[PDB]
Amino acid sequence: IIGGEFTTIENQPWFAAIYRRHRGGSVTYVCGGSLISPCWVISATHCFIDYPKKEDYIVYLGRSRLNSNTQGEMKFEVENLILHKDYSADLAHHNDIALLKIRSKEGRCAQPSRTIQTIALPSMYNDPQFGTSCEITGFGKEQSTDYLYPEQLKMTVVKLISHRECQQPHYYGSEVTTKMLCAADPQWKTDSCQGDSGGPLVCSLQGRMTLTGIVSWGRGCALKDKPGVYTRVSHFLPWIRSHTK
Amino acid sequence: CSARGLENHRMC
Repeated sequence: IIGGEFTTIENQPWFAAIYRRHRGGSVTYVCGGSLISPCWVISATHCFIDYPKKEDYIVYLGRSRLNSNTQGEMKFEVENLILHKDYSADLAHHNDIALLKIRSKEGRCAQPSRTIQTIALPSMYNDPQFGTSCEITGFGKEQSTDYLYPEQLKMTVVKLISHRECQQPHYYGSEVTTKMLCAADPQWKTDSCQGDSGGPLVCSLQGRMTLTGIVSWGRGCALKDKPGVYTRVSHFLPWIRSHTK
Repeated sequence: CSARGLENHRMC
């Protein structure tokens, strides 16, 4: 997250921190995700496509810090790693959506707590009007030039951009589809960045906090005329329902 | 490779 503010997991208790174990024991951070039901985390396919083996991955819930434990956190193995079969990429990733069925060593799913809660899915094709302010959350870079990720969770606010504005040649042209949502700061001063992928774009829709988007792609970060691009969750409900059933 | 889309990739 470029700009924005530090936070803790209490302010985004559906946030899932996803890590990969390397040949040799090393564990590195992969991406964010969102808890949509006790046993199911939703994320982005691009996060996993090069390493599709479920056994590689560790998922935490209730975690506010990148490389230290948060009191009350839960740790999970990935029982099933489901990638979208129509995924494609040339930068602008299509169908960038993934599901992780989580299961602890004791064979259990998420248990809701002050730090662990689910986020509601939107109604189909029901998104906020463009210009609406939404929030994004993640452990990604604080500056495009940084080498390190922040140790503390961050969040910021971005505004939704019309498909018409985003499809302009001087924005993204035809790289952006109707199954994607653009969002940016009016001054281009805050944005998602590398490491924020897979995490939640949450909007308040009819008084309900709703998982409107999943961090997907962008050209650089916090750059003029280059919004963040998010998978439009409201266009994937049958896919989600079928694969979680 | 230094931004969103190529996280956890073998090229990067």
